[PDB]
Amino acid sequence: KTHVQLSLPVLQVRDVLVRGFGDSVEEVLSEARQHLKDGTCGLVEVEKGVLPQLEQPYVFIKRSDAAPHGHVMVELVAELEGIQYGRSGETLGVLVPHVGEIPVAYRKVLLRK
Repeated sequence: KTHVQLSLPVLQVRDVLVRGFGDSVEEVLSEARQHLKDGTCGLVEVEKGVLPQLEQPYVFIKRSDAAPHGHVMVELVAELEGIQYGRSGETLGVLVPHVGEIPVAYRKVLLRK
């Protein structure tokens, strides 16, 4: 399918144990997509002071359109040293590996895959 319904655990930034997906824009988009397929991806909501506590390159989920079955349609955009790779809508959050951190909420998304 071109889209997959996922329910992403929303993590507090200070709980996150693995603070990024890797070392290059291509690697972090690859690993983010793998962890989204495997159910091992968390979401951190972006506010003042969050991104400097995480590792670049960043992977964002961004709104791709204006929400089937309560799932916002999203796509992936990476960022490194102030340059973005992809073009999309409003940020819903930054993706990180999930390794058993307790979430505060879930974010229902329809991921363009």
